[PDB]
Amino acid sequence: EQLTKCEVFRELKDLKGYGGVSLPEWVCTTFHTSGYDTQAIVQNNDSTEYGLFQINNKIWCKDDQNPHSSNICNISCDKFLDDDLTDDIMCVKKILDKVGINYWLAHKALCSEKLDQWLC
Ligand SMILES: [La+3]
Repeated sequence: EQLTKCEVFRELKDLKGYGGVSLPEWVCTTFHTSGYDTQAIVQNNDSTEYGLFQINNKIWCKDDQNPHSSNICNISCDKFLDDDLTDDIMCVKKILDKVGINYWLAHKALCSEKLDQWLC
């Protein structure tokens, strides 16, 4: 499920300001993270990351690969592969509360400058 820049901008409104992250930062960060693909999956050895925000199955969500996940967002990872970003955003806030925006490696490098390019 491929979102446009403006759909992402609108669908992430409830993350505006959280941990000091601006909406243009969130649009920029999800672009570099998932290419606005809500069905995005990436694996690194025994780790899998799910959805627009690429939330991992070691700490944040449970799945069949890692049923012993810390599951801190108390959710099945497959809930991050649907079109509705409500529970994705609830989990992102818990990640921000516990680890911060640096969870998203793309953020510090690619999403500090010309943030005005990420407005709808
Ligand atoms: La969802």
